[PDB]
Amino acid sequence: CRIHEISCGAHSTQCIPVSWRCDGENDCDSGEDEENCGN
Amino acid sequence: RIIQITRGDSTITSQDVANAIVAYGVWPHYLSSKDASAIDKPSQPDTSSNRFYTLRSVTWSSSSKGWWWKLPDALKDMGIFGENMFYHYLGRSGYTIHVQCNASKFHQGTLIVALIPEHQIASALHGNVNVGYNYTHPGETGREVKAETRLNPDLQPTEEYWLNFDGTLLGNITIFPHQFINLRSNNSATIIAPYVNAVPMDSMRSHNNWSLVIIPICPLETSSAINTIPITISISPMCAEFSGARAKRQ
Amino acid sequence: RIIQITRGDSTITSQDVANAIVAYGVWPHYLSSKDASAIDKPSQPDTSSNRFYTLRSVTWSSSSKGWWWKLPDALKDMGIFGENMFYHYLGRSGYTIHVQCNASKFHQGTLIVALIPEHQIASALHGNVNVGYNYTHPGETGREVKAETRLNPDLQPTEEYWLNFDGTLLGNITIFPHQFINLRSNNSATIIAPYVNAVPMDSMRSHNNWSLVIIPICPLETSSAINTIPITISISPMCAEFSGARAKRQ
Amino acid sequence: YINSENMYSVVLQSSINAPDKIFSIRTDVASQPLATTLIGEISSYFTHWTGSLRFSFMFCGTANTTVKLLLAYTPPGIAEPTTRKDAMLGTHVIWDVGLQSTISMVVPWISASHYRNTSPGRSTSGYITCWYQTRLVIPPQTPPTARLLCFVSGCKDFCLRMARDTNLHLQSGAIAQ
Amino acid sequence: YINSENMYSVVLQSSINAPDKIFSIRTDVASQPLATTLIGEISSYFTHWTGSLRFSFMFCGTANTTVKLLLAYTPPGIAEPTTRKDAMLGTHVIWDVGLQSTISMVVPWISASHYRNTSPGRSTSGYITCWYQTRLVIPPQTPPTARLLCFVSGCKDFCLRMARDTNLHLQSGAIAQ
Amino acid sequence: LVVPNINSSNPTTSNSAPALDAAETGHTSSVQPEDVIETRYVQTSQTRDEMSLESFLGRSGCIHESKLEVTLANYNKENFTVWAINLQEMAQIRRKFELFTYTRFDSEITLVPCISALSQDIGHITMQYMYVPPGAPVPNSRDDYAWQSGTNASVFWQHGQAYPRFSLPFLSVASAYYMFYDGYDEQDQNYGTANTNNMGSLCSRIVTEKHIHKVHIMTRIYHKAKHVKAWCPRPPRALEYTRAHRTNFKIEDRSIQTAIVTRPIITTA
Amino acid sequence: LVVPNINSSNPTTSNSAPALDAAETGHTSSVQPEDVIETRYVQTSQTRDEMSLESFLGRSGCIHESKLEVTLANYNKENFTVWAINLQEMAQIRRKFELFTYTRFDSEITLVPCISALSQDIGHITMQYMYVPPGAPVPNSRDDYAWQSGTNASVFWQHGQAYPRFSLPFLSVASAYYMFYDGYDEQDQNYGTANTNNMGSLCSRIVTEKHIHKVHIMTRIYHKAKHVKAWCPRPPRALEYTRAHRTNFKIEDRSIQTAIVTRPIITTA
Amino acid sequence: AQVSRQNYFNINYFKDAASNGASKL
Amino acid sequence: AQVSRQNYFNINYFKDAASNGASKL
Ligand SMILES: CCCCCCCCCCCC(=O)O
Ligand SMILES: CCCCCCCCCCCC(=O)O
Ligand SMILES: [Ca+2]
Repeated sequence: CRIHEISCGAHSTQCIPVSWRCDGENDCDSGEDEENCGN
Repeated sequence: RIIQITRGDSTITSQDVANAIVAYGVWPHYLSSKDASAIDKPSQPDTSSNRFYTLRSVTWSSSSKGWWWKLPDALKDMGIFGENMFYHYLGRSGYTIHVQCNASKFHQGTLIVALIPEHQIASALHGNVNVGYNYTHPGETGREVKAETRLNPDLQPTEEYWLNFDGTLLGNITIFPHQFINLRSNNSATIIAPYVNAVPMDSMRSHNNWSLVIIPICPLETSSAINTIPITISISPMCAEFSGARAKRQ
Repeated sequence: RIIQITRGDSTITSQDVANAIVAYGVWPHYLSSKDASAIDKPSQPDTSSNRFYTLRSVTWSSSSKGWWWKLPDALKDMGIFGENMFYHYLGRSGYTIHVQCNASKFHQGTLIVALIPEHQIASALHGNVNVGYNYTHPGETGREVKAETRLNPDLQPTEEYWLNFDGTLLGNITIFPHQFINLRSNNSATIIAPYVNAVPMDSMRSHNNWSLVIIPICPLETSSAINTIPITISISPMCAEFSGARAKRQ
Repeated sequence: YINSENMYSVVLQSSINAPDKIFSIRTDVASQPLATTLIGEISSYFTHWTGSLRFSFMFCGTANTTVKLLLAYTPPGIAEPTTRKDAMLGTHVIWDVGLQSTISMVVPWISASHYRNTSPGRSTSGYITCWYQTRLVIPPQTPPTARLLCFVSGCKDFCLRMARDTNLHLQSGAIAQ
Repeated sequence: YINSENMYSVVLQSSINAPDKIFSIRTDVASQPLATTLIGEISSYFTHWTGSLRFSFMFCGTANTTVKLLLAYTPPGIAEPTTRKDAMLGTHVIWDVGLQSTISMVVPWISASHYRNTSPGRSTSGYITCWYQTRLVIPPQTPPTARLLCFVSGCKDFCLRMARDTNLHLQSGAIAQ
Repeated sequence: LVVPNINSSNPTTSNSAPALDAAETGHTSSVQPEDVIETRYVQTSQTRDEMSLESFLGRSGCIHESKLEVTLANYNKENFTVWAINLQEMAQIRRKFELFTYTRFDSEITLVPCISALSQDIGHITMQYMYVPPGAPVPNSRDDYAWQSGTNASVFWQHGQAYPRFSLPFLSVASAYYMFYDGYDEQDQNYGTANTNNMGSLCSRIVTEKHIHKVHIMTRIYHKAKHVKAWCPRPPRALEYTRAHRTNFKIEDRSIQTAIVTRPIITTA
Repeated sequence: LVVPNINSSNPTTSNSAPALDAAETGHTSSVQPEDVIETRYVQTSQTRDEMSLESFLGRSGCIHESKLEVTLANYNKENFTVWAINLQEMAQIRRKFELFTYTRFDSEITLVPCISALSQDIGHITMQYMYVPPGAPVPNSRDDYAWQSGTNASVFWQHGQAYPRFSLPFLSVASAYYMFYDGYDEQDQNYGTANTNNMGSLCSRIVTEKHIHKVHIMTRIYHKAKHVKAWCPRPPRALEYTRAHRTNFKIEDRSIQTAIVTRPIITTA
Repeated sequence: AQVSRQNYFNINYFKDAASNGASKL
Repeated sequence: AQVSRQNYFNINYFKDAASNGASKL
C-alpha cells in the first residue's frame, strides 16, 4: 500500500491514490486525507 | 368388516367394527320449509362445525360402573359449533357418535353404548328435591359413577346406573339406539342420529335433546400388565342450524 | 332522496342522503370456483354475520382533527363474525359502511369519509422505526388525532392527518371510494365495498384490507347550545367466508 | 439417535395412560426434518411450491399389540397445539391399528396465495401433531414398546416451479481426480 | 395556513356588502396551486396538454345561510381582472346557493395552438377570479362565516402527451434499506 | 384510442340544471363544455395512446447502483456484492409505481458497467451476476461454490461487451405485486411491504483471477415494465422518501416540506 | 402439461376404507384429498412444464476451471494444459445428474476466458482448445505437431472475442452414460464409473509466440444438457463429494456430517 | 404477421411469454 | 414453422442433430 503512489490518509485500513489528496472529496474513512491543506 | 367416516376436515377409521347403526333409521337433514316456525334465515356454519370433535377420555377399570354426557352441551367449548351455540337462541342438529376403545386379544369386557332422547335423571333423595342445573351440564368431562358423597348434595342425580338413572331397568336399555363394544370382537361403536324433538328447533342452552350413556355390563378382567384402558368419545354434528342471533350469553 | 338498507336481521334508514356509492363499482360476491386456492369447503355464516354491526360513537367538536379504524379488526368482538374471524386462519368479505351524524339547520361543518385499501401508515419519527402491531389494531374504538405524547412512543403512527397519515396530501384523498357529509345538506354517508386484495382470501388477524378515515375538512361551527355532536359508525359484512378451521387464537 | 435408523422411527409406551403428545413437525416441505426426504430434497431445488401432502404411518408392534392414535394437522396462523383438544379442532384422522398396518392421511393445501416458498423464514404451513387417542395395549409376555414409522409424498395435486440451487448440499474446497 | 386543511377552504364574510374579489388562480394545469392536485401532479408527468377543465365548488355554511357568487374565467392575453365588471366580461357562471351544495362550471380550452406546455414560463392560460354577486346572508344566531371548497378534474375533452420526469418530487441523497 | 369530438351547442333556457349537482355523492359531476357555453363543433384528433399504462411504466429507469471495490490482498474472501431486491430504493421509479395499490407485469432488466481505473491500466476485467432466489445459498467469498450456478441464472459481462440485458416473468406467489400493505408478520412484526416483497438477492463478483490493478466497478441497474395491469390508484407521493418498505417521512431536525408553493395573498396569483 | 383439478367431495360413511392400506407392498398409497375431507371444487392452473427433465438439466452450469500459467523462458516446452473429461468434479452439477442411474443427452459447451494481467500490459493473447479423443496423441509442448489438428476438433479464442461455444452429440459407445457402475476392469481393478466414462482429454495452449508479458489465463467451462432422457432415479447425495468416479465420503479426521439438523425434543419443532 | 399504428412486421423470436415486446391496446 | 407455448418462429439453421435448441414435450 505504497509504491510511491497509492497511500490512505490513515494509519490502517486500505489506501487511496494521490489524485484525491486535498481535492475536496473525502476518500479515506478517517477524513485525514482532507485535513490541514489550504496552502 | 372395516369402516371410514368423513366429516368436515376430519376422518375416523376402524380396522374392526359392527356396522354402524342409524338412529331410528332416519338420516339427518336440514329443516323443512314446511315445518319451521323460526321466520328468519337460518345460519349453516357447514364444515366449520359439522366436523368431528373429540372429548376428554375417561378411564375404565376393574371397578368402574358407568358414565354419561348430555347433548348438546358436551360440545359447548368446541370451536364454532360451541360459540354459535351461545350466540344464538335457537339451534338444531343431529350428529355422528363414534366411541372408540381398543384393548387386546387377551382381555374381556363389554360396554353398552346407548344414545337416549330426553333423558330425565332423578335425584337420589326422598321428598321435594330436584336436580341442579350445574350438575346436568358437566361439559366435555361427563358425569362418572362415584360412590362417596357430594356437595349442596340434594341437587344430585342418583348414582344408580343399573336403573338407568331413572326408574327403569338397565336391560331394557336396548329399546334405544345402541351398540355394544365387546373387546373379544369389535373395538368401537358408532351411532348416527337425526334431530329428535317435538319442535323445529330448541334452545341449545336450556335443553339437551340427547344423552350418551356407557355402562360396563361385563367386568373388565385381564391378566396383563395393563389393567386399565381408556375410553374415548368423538362426536360430529351434522346439518347445524342456528336462529335468532344476538349477543353471546354467559 | 331517501334510503333503506337491509342486512341480516338489521335495517338502516335515512331521511336524507347523497345516493350511496359502490366501491370501484363492483358489488360483493362469493369466491369463484375459478380463483380460489383454499381447497376445503368454505363456511358461510350468512345472516348471523352478514348483519349490521354498530361501533362505539366518537365525539366531534370545534377542535377535533380526525379519526380512523381499520378493517376487518374493528369488528373482532362483534359476535359470530368476530368469533369466526379468529377460529379460522383464512377469511374473506366485503361490507357496507354507513356513517351517520345528524345535526341541525343551524350548524355547519363537513366530513370526508374515505375507505382505503391497503392503508400503510407511517410512524412519526426519524430513523429505523416501525409501527407496533398493538397500535394499528385498536378495535371498535378507533385511533383519534390527539396531539400530546404517547407510550413506548416510537412505534406510534404519525399524527399528521393532513398527509393522510402517509406522505400524500389530503385533497387527493378523493381518489378512493368516498362520500362527503355536509351538515347543511345530507346527514349520512354510505359505502358498499367488495373484497379487494391480490389473493382469494387472507388472514383476518395479520392484515387489514381496508381502513376507514374521517377528516373534518370544515370546522364544526355553531351558535347553538350543543356545540358537540357525536358521530356514529355502523358496518355490515357481506358474503362472509372462512377457511382452515382450527382452535381459537388469542 | 442422530446417525442411525432409530432416528426414523418413534417409540410408543404401554405405560402412558393419557392424552399425551408424541411428536410433531412443521409442514413446509423444505423444512426440518422433511428437507432430507425425497420430496423434500427436490422441493429444495425450486423456489415455489403448492399441493397437498400424503403422510402415511406404519405401526410395527406385535401382532396382538393394539392402539388408537390421532394424526392431526393444525393450519398456520396460530401456534403449535399443547393439548389434544386444542389439536383435534383442525383437520385430523383417528387411526385405529388392527390388521392393515398402514393408514395414509392428507394435509390439504390450505394457503392464502396459490404458491408458497420452498425455503420459509419465520412463516409456516402448519404442524402435524400426533397424540394418544386411547392407549397402547398389550397382553402378557410382550414388548411394552412399539415402533411407528412415517412416510411422505405428494398428491396428484402437488407441483413446483422456479429453478434454483439446492441448499442441502455443499462443496468446500476442491475434489480429487 | 400552509400545513393544515384550512389551506383547502376559503372564508366568506357576512360583513362584506360589495363587489369584492375573493380569490383567483392561474389555469395552466401544472401551475400553482393546481400542480399539487391529482390532475395536476399527473399533468406534471408530461410536457404538452389540451382539453377543458371542470371546476366544482361546494358551499359549507349553514342550511339557512344563502349567497350568490360568480366564478369567472378570463382568457389569457391580458391581465388579472381587478373589478367585477372587468371580470364577468368573459366566460362565467352566476351560481346561486340554495339546496344543492355543488355547482360545476367549465373552463373551455381556448388556445392558439392545439396543445400547451405543462410547465409554463411567463405565459398563461387565463385566471379564474371569483366574486360576490350579492352578499353572504344569514339569520339571527348564526356563524357569520362560511367555508367554500374547490375541486378540479378534466373533461371528456382533456388529454396529455410527451412523457417526461415530474418536477414536484425529488430525492436528495440516498434512501435507507 | 380516440377522444370524442366537441359538438356545437345552443342557447338553452331549460327547467333542468345539469350544471347544478352535489359532490357529496362521491361522483365526479359529469358536465361537459357544451352544457355551459354556446360552443363550436370540433373534430378532435388527439390520442390517448401515450397515456396508457403500457406507455407509462413502459419506460426503463434506474433502480440500483452497485459499487464494488476490488482489493488486492485477500482477493478470494471479498471483491463481491449482495443486494436485497426491490424498487423501493430510487424515488423516480418508486414514485410512479407507488401510484397504484397493486400491479402486475414482466420486467426487462438492463445492466450498465463502468470501470473506474486506479492503476495506469485496467487489464482484462470480467464480471458475473447471479440471481439468488430466497432459499438459495448466498455467496460468501469471491470463490464460493455457489458461483458454479448449476441452476441459478447468472449473466457474464466482460470489458468491451455491449450492455447485457435480460427479461423476467412476473414473479411473486400472488396475482400481483404489493405496492403497499397494511399487515404484519406471523410474529406480529415488520409492518410493511417488507412483509412480502422478498424476491431474493442479486450478487456479483469479479471473475478475473488475482492480478495487478486496483480498480472500481460500478454497475447500474435499469428496469422497464412490460405487459401491464394495475389496480386502485392512490394519491401520489408528496415528501422525499426516507426508507424502503415504509411510508415514514419525518426527518432529523428539518421541517415537513411539501412542494406546494406559498403566496402573499389569494386575490392575486 | 397440466395438473388435474380438485373435485368437490361429500361426507361418506361407507364400508370401504381407501385411507387404510399397507405400505409393505412397496406401492405409494393412492389416496387423494377428496377421499378424506369434505372438499371444495377447484380449477387448477398450475403447470409442470418446468419440472421436466429438459428444464432441469436444461440449464448450463460449470464443470471445470482450467488455470494456465504462462512462463517466459522455455516457452515452447510448457504453457499448455490437459484435462481428464468428466462431470464428476463439481458438486452442483454432479449432484443433479447423480440423481439418476443412467442418462442420455447432447451437450452445449460454453467457455469463459479470463486474463489476469501480471505486467503493466497484456499485449495480444490467443488461445486454442483441442479435443483429444482417447487414442489420439496428447500434446507435450506448446509446439507439438498435434496442435495442427488435422482431424481433432479445436476452437480458437483471442482477446476481445465473445465467449466461444459449441455443441456436442451424445458420445459413449452405449445407449447412455453411466452415472454409477458396480463393476470392474478386465483385470479386476478400478471399481467405478472410471471403468467406463473415458471421454478423452481437453487441452489448451497459448498460441501467441514468445513475448514480453507474464500473465495468467483462467478458462472456466460450462455445460448445458439437451434432448434428454434418464432412467432409474436414485436417492440424492448427502455428504460432500471427495473423489471422482467413487462414492467414498469418510474424510481425514472429521465427523460424518449430513444436512439433517438436530433438535432438543420431538414434541416441539 | 404485420400491423398498423399511430405497416411493419414483428414475430416473436423467443420461445417464452415474457421475452415479447410491448403489448398492444 | 412456428408454434404456441406456456406465437413464434424457429427453424434449425444447422445441418446437424445436436445443434438444435431444446426439445418439446
Ligand atoms: C435480477 C434483477 C432484479 C430485478 C427484480 C424486479 C422485481 C420487482 C418487484 C417489486 C417489489 C417491490 O415492491 O420493491
Ligand atoms: C470438449 C468439452 C468436454 C465436455 C464433455 C461432456 C461429457 C459428459 C459425459 C459424462 C461422464 C461422467 O460421468 O463424468
Ligand atoms: Ca480525497
